[PDB]
Amino acid sequence: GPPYPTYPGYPGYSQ
Amino acid sequence: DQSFLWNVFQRVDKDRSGVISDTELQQALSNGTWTPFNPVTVRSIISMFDRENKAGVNFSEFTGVWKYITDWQNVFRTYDRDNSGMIDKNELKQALSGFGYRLSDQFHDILIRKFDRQGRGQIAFDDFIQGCIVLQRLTDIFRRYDTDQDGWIQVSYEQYLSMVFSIV
Ligand code: NA
Ligand SMILES: [Zn+2]
Ligand SMILES: [Zn+2]
Ligand SMILES: [Zn+2]
Ligand SMILES: [Zn+2]
Repeated sequence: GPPYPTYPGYPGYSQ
Repeated sequence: DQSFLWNVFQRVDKDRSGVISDTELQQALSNGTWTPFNPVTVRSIISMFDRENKAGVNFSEFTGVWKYITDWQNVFRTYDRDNSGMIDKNELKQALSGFGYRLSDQFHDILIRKFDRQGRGQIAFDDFIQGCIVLQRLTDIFRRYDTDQDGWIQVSYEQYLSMVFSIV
């Protein structure tokens, strides 16, 4: 997949 | 444990305004050294959690703040495996990789140079949050164009300019 997170791999990915 | 957090809030909210400002939050934070917590990092954390555009956090928003800082202290410790109280080049590589970024070895050098305010080629807690927030921001810009999510974009000149105008 991408060379970057696409799901919450560090705090707060959804913020 | 909102009860604990409320006591924390009150102690941090020095002027008793009911809102925690940037300068109040900074005094409450430690980067492990004797330098004030990076004020840019402080302002980004306030921006991320303030929902009312008031340059501050109220109690409810502070609960987000407390959780976020705490989640980062835990990650910073998880990856500082040699207990220096700073993250090193190799530790940064393990961290970012652990986060799910795939990045060349020499790029990690650019990251250190850009974010290490201490100047020893090691990243303090406050600078580590900062660099991770910039990466996060920059990646959000990128993934708006990386349509098939393969880490390549093709952009026009005008798309590029507005990309950069929304960073700098
Ligand atoms: Na692409
Ligand atoms: Zn206040
Ligand atoms: Zn270390
Ligand atoms: Zn080390
Ligand atoms: Zn493609």
